[PDB]
Amino acid sequence: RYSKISDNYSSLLQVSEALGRAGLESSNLIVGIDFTKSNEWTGAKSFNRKSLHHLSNTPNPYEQAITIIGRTLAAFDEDNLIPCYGFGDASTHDQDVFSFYPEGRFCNGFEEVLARYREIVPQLKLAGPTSFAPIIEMAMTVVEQSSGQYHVLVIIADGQVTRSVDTEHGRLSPQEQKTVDAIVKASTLPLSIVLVGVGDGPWDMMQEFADNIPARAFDNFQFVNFTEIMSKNKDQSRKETEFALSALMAIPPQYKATIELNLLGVRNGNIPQRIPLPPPVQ
Ligand SMILES: [Mg+2]
Ligand code: NA
Repeated sequence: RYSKISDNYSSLLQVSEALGRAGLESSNLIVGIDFTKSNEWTGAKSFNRKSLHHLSNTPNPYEQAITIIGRTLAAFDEDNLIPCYGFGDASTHDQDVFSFYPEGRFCNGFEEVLARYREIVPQLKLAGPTSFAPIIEMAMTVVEQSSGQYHVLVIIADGQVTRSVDTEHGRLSPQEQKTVDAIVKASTLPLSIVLVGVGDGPWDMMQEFADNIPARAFDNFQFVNFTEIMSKNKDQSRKETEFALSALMAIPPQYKATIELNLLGVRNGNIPQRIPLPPPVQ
């Protein structure tokens, strides 16, 4: 389906204009970046045996995904600010996020997200394990503090939520429990969540995990496999629009749902205030 749609989109500008015609209006963007140690080896097949966070003259998958998403959504972001957080490094493990800048100051445009990402990366100690509860909870706080303005949270990660050793017997890990609880609680706010998978994964159990999230007032969550889309045999500019559309085409209907449910522009009043850690850098 997304392939069939993207065949007719030759540029990200075309995608942006389509999002607008589909009803997307003022829209804010939050970015969360996975700094787990697994990034060192999840590029075995997908990134020529280099770390997914490897910095060079060519953009790694994080930089690629940020660029495509940022360029597609830039026109809708009236103040051009992008709250950006890391998680999964040694300073946060699966418990916290850190802000890209001290005092939680937001990036000014996706270009600054990219620049600051490159500044931060070599200074980090990569760790784990993997939970998306802290980053989703951070996004909830930002939405609440904005007085209910519509946000899209884009999480870019190289693995599924950490599973229980006893997953085969139907048991959930604390990471899974908290992450699912956060996705559900997030649906009480005007917030859309996009989990972008980069690297080798594996990702086969992710879309099953997504399918089994408890029923919510609106479908506020999607998984998109960047690796799989980019590994396809077609034009790069077409793979890029297919990724953009796969990630974002569901955003305008979700936005419309936040209006229908009257979530837009109001405070929920029951959102714990998560505090981001400072960036663990010089
Ligand atoms: Mg990982
Ligand atoms: Na904004």
